Amino acid sequence: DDQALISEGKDLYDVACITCHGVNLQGVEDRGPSLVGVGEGAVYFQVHSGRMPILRNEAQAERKAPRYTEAQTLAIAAYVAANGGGPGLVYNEDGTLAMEELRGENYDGQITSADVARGGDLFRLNCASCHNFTGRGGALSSGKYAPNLDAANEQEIYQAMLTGPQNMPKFSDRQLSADEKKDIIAFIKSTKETPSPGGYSLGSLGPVAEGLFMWVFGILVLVAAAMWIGSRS
Amino acid sequence: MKSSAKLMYGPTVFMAAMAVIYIFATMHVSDGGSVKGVEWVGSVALVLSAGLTLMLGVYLHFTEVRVDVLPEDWEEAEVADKAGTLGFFSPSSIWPAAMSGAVGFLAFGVVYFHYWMIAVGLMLLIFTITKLNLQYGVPKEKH
Amino acid sequence: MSLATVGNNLDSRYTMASGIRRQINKVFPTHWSFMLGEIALYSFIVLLLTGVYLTLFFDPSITKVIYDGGYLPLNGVEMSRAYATALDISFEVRGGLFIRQMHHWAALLFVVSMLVHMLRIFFTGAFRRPREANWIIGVVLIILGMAEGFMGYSLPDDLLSGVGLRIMSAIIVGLPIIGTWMHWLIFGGDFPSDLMLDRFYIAHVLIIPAILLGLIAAHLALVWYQKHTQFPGAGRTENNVIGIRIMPLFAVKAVAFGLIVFGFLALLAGVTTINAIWNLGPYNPSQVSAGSQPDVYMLWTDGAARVMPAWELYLGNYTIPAVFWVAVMLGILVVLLVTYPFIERKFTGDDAHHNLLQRPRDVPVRTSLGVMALVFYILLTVSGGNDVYAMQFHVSLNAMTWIGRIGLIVGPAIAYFITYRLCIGLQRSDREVLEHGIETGIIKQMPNGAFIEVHQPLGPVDDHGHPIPLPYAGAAVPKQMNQLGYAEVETRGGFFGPDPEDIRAKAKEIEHANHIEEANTLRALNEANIERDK
Amino acid sequence: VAALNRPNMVSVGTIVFLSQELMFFAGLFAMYFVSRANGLANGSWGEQTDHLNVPYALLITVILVSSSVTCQFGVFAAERGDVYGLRKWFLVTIILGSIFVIGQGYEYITLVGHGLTIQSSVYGSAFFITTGFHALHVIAGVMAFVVVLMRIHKSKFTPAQATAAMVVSYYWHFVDVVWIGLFITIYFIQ
Amino acid sequence: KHFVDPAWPEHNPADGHVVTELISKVAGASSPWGDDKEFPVSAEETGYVHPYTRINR
Amino acid sequence: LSVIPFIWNVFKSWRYGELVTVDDPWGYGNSLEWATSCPPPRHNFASLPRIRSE
Amino acid sequence: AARAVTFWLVLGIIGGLGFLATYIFWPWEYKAHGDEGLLAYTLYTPMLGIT
Ligand code: HEC
Ligand code: HEM
Ligand code: HEM
Repeated sequence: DDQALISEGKDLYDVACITCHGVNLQGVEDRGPSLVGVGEGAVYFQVHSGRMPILRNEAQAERKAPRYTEAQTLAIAAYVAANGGGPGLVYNEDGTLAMEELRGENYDGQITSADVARGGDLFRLNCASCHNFTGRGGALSSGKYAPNLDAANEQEIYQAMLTGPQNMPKFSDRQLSADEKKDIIAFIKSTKETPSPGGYSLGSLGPVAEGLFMWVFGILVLVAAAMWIGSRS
Repeated sequence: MKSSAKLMYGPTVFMAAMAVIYIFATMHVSDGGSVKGVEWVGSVALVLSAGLTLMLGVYLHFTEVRVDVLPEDWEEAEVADKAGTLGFFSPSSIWPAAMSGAVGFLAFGVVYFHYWMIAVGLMLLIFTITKLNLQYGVPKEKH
Repeated sequence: MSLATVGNNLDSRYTMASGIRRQINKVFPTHWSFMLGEIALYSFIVLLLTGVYLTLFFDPSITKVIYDGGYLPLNGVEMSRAYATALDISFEVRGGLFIRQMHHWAALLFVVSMLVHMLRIFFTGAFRRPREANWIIGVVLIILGMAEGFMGYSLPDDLLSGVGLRIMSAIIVGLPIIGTWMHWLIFGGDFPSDLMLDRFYIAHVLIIPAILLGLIAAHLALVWYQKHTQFPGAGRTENNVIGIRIMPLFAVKAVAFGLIVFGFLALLAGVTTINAIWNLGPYNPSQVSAGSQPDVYMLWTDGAARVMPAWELYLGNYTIPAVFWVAVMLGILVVLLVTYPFIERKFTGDDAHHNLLQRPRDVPVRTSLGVMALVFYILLTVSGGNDVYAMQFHVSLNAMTWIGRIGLIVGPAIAYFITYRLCIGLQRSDREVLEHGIETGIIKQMPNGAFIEVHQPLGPVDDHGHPIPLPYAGAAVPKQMNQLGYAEVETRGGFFGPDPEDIRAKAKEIEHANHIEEANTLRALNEANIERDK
Repeated sequence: VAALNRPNMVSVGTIVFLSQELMFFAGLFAMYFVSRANGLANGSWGEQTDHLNVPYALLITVILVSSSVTCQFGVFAAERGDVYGLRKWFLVTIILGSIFVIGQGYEYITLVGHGLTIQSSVYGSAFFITTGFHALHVIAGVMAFVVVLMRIHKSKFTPAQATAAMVVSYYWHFVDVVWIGLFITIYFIQ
Repeated sequence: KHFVDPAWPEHNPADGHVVTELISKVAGASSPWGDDKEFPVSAEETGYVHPYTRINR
Repeated sequence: LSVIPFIWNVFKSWRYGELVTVDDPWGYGNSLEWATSCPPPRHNFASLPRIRSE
Repeated sequence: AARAVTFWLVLGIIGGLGFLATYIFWPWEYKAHGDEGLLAYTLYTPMLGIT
């Protein structure tokens, strides 16, 4: 099954990626890195989230609407895997890519809150420095930034942790084991998918959003009330 | 407003004739170096361009059959004919600049697509437009 | 009724009849500016009461517990007793979250209300003699209000508060003789310390509230003693106040504006989340977030630390760190604000007993310096928040720091230039109206073809048929004809239909009669001022 | 003798503006019809177009034309100098316009409820852009009526306010006309 | 009969009309304060009160 | 480089240029704007000529 | 004028009664992400503060 999939992988690779990665994935001098040994997971992350192709050299690549569908993504990943392998996709017990089954070490049918606690402390330890407390993203040096984690599915999160896309450090499966990674996924999805008890969240950016809101519009409405109650002379 | 009401009939009829000619042409001529078949972009534009000019012309004519022999159109009018009030004109107003800034804020909001910027931009925009339209009718200070 | 008996019994003992008469008859001007300060006062009231409700649940202890409360996503997580009790306020107490958010929003409203009130005082010139004492008191208040609010949000010992506490301690230790000694004095040891949160708790709930309450009491007492300033206007002089008496028509408006601010706070406290501590986790010194700025009113002193170009001195066995210079800068910035009326005196060359306010257009230097300080403060603020700004609006983080650096020099100059020229243009428009009359906007063509705009004079007209210029008086000049009454409705009634015509005519007649009567009384009052001044 | 009858300058201005806006809607029409021309090859159009609800469309069309009728009764009241009749009919028009906005909103909510959005198909994108821009126009028209009511509440009813009411009526009539065009295109000519 | 705002100018419909969607008696826009007015007016008729005021020296 | 004299010429003529006395310094202005003052007044016309041709 | 004042007065009466009802009867205890009744818990503070 994979042997014929690799052919479509090659056909798609020849028509898009050579200009940056070479016919033999060796890379190009300043135009793109070598893809030997990156594996299925890096290709899946890069193509499925739509980061590749990169049509402009920049401080950082951008997520966008993907140029290929799922089957084409797996075909290109199979072709790249044939050149040296690498980290692999997390296949579930039936053979499909794992989605919604990575939400915690002890997932049954709903997010276990103990996993959420451990994953919250893990995310605060490692991930929250570049992203923020709830994964709303953050800034870096010279025009680079850490994206907001609301866009990615669970497989993309796992392969992001595994591969270290551009400036993200790698988190191998022996630094952060599968239980730790799945608890991190559980915490990310819990924070994403739970409404704030205290009303509208103001984006959860912290003091900046709350400040801007009050110190512009909250005081503006009260001076409007004062003008209603007072006089202009 | 007689001459300008009626001179608009040339452009509109020319555009309408070009629209029908073009629709028949692209739907029939199977020339090499091109593909047969009616194209809707362009034809729709031509018919509604004829529509714009026809709307202008017909409204102006429909109005002009009402008005009198204005001295600006009378070929031997004297300067004393138009003596009187010409009309009301705004002396000054800060609100055009304000609502330009409001539209700018809204446009920047849709650039980055921060939803709060879009909402605040629309609110600020209707506020500035309202302040523009009520400028010469705000009530006197109520004691 | 027995109310008379109560009043009799009171006054036969305390003899308050003379005094309370004098109190109720005091006159207060009615400008819209002149209740900005009340907003701050009302916010302070709310700050007190909601704070007192939060103290029945908060436990200011840095010693740990394994959490087992209602917030399931942190069961088993070892956390400080402060953080655990804040979580129990948020989740285990009915409506404690509502209250905690109201306390925080009240803090933000309090500080910004002080800021805008102070801006009014600065621009209108109300700080001048004899009232500069109220400036020296007031500036101290707006310092302490921030100092309190900072340590107020430091108490829960969450991850976002402890980093600010870390920053404060690390700034204190860097001072060039006594930094280590002052740190060990304040914190009782190295940071984090056992006695830290209890010293800050008592400083937050007892000390600084007591001082703020005393200073606010003195402030309001002084404002009441020497009566409120006023803007120049018809019949107004340096030796009188025109407005309304403190009751019935002013006290009820004060109550009503208190109600409005109170309810506004209760709305925005339930509808917008503020400081969602439950997803920050407890503090431990090894962890940090990308967006970890202090509260909004502290962002300026963050931004200073962001824009200082790392100049550090080494002297043998000693070193002055690079963060000493931001302390010097912020201290200079605070000194300038504290001592402003006297450096205004020394260059303005006057020491008069002003009671009438200056419109900000008429004092271009001071208002230009005020806008200059505003842009300086705003650049400090947004430089403090540039981590978020660069992430959201996609401007490079280095470019934001350099924008802050170079802007704190350049942007103030541009602000001064533009503000000065705009103020001069405003007062030029005022003079243009006062020497040519209002431009109605009605344009008429003469028999010669000349296009003329009929101008509507304010003062008398010379026999040539043109206004005689009036001297500018500092009071606002009307610039349009809708501000003289000429656009007021002639019809009377509600929606969907009119009043009967007899009621209509009689009501309009009484309305116009009153409109001329008030004009007559103000005109006679002004003529009496002229006679009494000679 | 009385003065000449001269053209109403503000009426010429608003008519020129509406003639301009007609070419704004020309672009959306062209995009929709190019989409339809592409789709009719595969027959996929004939499937996606079966998601729509034409009787609900007829009901909201009836509501909007009723809004137009009420608006012009208000205009007759205005030219007679009667402010209260103007207030009556313009408030009724505001109500009907708000009901049309709610009609389109509920249409969208149900449509995303049963499997049509912008991402679902080219039909989804064409349908929603074409109807949503007109929805924004209807919202702006209701806002214009409310601003007119502010004006005639605050100011004395002179000819300057009567022509303002007359001018906003032109915009609302243009909105009704372009709705009729859009309805005939999308629900009938489809 | 219908109500008429008394700010409305008087006219005879039998030989004309006051304003319509198409035509008006002005080249530009009508006065917000009424074309029937005749500006300027007297100082006291204006309703304005000019303040005399002085400041300390 | 060509625009340097243009910018300098506009800047200098605005602030110290030769003053214009007559209504039409070029002499033979045909259009109506050359009958009025230089600059015009606020409302463009202190008097309208008898207009009878182009 | 009497009608205009009494309208806001009755609005305040129903607002305060709605507050007491929401404070007393509205569900207020914590609900996890997967729990039924999460909607009520996530509207408890907003509803009571609104009214
Ligand atoms: C700064 C050194 C980082 C740390 C620590 C972590 N990540 Fe990150 N992440 C970082 C960058 C610069 C980027 C963008 C990469 C790119 O090529 O665009 C990312 C991206 C992710 C993503 C993808 C998000 C998306 O929208 O596709 C995920 C899911 C992600 N990162 C997760 C993640 C986790 C769970 C981390 C802790 C284990 C973590 N990252 C650390 C920078 C940094
Ligand atoms: C919590 C802090 C404060 C409170 C509660 C407060 C309260 C008040 C009140 C109610 C008034 C009278 C009404 C009004 O002017 O609007 C007033 C006036 C005044 N305020 Fe404040 N204020 C505070 C802070 C300040 C600050 C920060 C300054 C200046 C740095 C200041 C200086 C003054 C002065 C000088 C007056 C009198 C001016 C005049 O009489 O016109 N106050 N204050
Ligand atoms: C009687 C006076 C006061 C008391 C008793 C009091 C009490 C408290 C307590 C116990 C806390 C921590 C518990 C919690 O997080 O809910 C707190 C937090 C806070 N206080 Fe106060 N306070 C008082 C006055 C003030 C003042 C005057 C200000 C502002 C100048 C202020 C600003 C804050 C802020 C911003 C917080 C953080 C709120 C949060 O993080 O949820 N407080 N207060």
